[PDB]
Amino acid sequence: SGAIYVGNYRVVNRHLATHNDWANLVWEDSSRDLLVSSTTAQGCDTIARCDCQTGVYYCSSRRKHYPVSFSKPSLIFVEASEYYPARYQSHLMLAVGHSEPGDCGGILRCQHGVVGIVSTGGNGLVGFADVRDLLWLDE
Ligand SMILES: CSc1ccc(N2CCCC2=O)cc1NC(=O)N1CCC[C@H](C(N)=O)C1
Ligand SMILES: [Zn+2]
Repeated sequence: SGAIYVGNYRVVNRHLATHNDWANLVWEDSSRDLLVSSTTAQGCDTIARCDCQTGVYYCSSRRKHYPVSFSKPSLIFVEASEYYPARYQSHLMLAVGHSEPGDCGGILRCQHGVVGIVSTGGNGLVGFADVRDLLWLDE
């Protein structure tokens, strides 16, 4: 679990969005596993606007933060799950690191701000949905 709170927006994994997220929907994209909903309170987070490929992510299954080197956002094949059929997920960044399904929503940050959230994983892999291209989150 986990979300980004920026301005009057809440960014979550689309597969974990709540009834309230869908009732306050701003934008969603199944191909990215992202959903953004509106909030009444002002958020606590800053979004990075950069090309960093190193950062730190929070891993809830270890209660710890880990440093990572990650690939640039790209189209990556993701096997079928209870949430989605087998498909290519876009704007995904992979890295070597521990993750389990419940880790989705953990934030990845670089020195500039929030880069993205945990969205996929594998045997010693962790994948993050990028949010740096969503310029409208800042306005
Ligand atoms: C952090 S998610 C994760 C982490 C570890 C694993 N494991 C750990 C060992 C074997 C294995 O595959 C499996 C996942 N699940 C996973 O990637 N998905 C399920 C939720 C929806 C995701 C999507 N964006 O399509 C895909
Ligand atoms: Zn950065």
